[PDB]
Amino acid sequence: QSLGDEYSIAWSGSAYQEVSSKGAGAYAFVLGMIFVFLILAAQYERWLM
Amino acid sequence: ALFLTRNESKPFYFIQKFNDFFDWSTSVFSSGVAYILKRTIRFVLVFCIM
Amino acid sequence: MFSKFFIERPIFASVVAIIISIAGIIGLANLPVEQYPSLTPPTVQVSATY
Amino acid sequence: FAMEERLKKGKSIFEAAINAAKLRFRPIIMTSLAFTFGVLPMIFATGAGSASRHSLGTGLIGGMIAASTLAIFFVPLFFYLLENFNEWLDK
Repeated sequence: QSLGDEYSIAWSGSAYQEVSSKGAGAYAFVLGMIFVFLILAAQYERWLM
Repeated sequence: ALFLTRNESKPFYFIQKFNDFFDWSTSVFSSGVAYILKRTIRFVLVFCIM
Repeated sequence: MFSKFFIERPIFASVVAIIISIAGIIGLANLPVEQYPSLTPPTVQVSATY
Repeated sequence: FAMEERLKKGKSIFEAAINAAKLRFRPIIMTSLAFTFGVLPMIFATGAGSASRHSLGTGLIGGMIAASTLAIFFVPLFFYLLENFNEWLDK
């Protein structure tokens, strides 16, 4: 709003990491949850437990 | 398998008293878990509240 | 008896299947795709301007 | 342990859950006491790292007391409910 077509925004450090974050952490957490579910189901020989 | 043996009784009075206390606590916990099992819906609702 | 053990436990075979499938999905996501096996000799370009 | 007692010992779902909880009560109490009292000095730690040790130990102790007390009761309840569901599915 304040600067238009004369100033370009940029990010550094933590802000740059947040801007360029690929969200791989949540995807990995979902994968781990699924793997834990599967391994427990294998141990108990039942999907529900 | 090597070190553990069959204890020849002779329990110390403190370790014996603590053993009876833990047995009483185990019985109390069994009573409580029977209670919560008999009341199977209230406690899952409590879990949702938690 | 390797195969016999899994038939007794269908859930074990199924869970191995799903584990392999998710591992393959992860691999396909991670791997790059490319036209042909790269046989272009690595090149270094030097440029000067007079 | 609950599944073992139900499947092999022929116990009822209620009896299997009660016996599993009773059998597993002792080791959980043992490990909870041991590690909770091991990390108790963390909450009182001073000197270098004091803020970090306090922050870690408070959460560790609280969650461990919770796991030893509340969850020990509740896991048999989940097992019993899921076993009743499984019995329903078989019918």
